Amino acid sequence: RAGDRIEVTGTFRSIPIRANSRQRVLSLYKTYVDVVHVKKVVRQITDQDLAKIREVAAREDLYSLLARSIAPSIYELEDVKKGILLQLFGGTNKTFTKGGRYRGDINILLCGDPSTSKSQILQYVHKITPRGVYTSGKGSSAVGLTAYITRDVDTKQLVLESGALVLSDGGVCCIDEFDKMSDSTRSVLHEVMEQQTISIAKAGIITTLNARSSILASANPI
Amino acid sequence: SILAAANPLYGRYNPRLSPLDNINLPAALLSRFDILFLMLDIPSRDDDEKLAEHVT
DNA sequence: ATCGATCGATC
DNA sequence: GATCGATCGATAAAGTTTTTTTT
Repeated sequence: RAGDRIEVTGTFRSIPIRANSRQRVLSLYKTYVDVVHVKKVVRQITDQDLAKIREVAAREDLYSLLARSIAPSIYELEDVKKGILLQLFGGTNKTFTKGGRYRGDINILLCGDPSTSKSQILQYVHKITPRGVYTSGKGSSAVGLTAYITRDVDTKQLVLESGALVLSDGGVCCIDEFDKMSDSTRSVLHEVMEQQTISIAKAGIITTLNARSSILASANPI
Repeated sequence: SILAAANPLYGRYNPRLSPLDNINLPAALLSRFDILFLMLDIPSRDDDEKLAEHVT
């Protein structure tokens, strides 16, 4: 895929080019490489790990054992460590056939004293989940999240890329700056709080696509 | 590393007035920075004529 | 201005 | 009837500061 650190084991070649598009005339060449091998730099579930965790599951202090494991450097603060692993242990989709469609996902938040590893804990949660998100300082916006029209440099046509809240289909939405966020946005997260979806009203097309999501909020004082 | 020189607002920064009247972001100052300096001006009889000799 | 295609003439 | 030569016709170009509503 595009956008990774890479190493190639390539041979070398060179091709001619036609100057005029409709003649056989040709003279400053263009080179290109031909790769033979490239290198960057459901899990296969075994049974020794299930046997290993059942020793840990035999230990009654697994709550306390997971209390001490989440902090390699953080001060103790037992109360915040409760819900974080609990939100990471994010329930399941206890869905009925008719009626309901409730999901067991909940939403914790925190605010208070500035820079108490408010970000590094969120960075630490980004470590423990492989497929997740990461919010930015106006990297996404109201119209910059989803619902795109953008005139791309390859074909100058339409492309509908999903927002980060839909992109966490199998993760935890880590999001910040919830006192400096603009009030043009901070209006569609109520829908993903409630109908678990994003309604798109764009010139392209309509779509009630869902978003299997799970959120936490890291606010700031004023 | 970053070295920043935020220019103040209109006129002299009034020292009797409160700070963060010309600085923009308080969140950078509270923990995301470490130390500050300042370049206040006071009319002085002895130093400024040397400062006049410093430039003349 | 150059290249390609079509038509005409010659073998 | 086929091949070669000559003549005629067709083929190549490029953009990104002012002005409107709107948030």
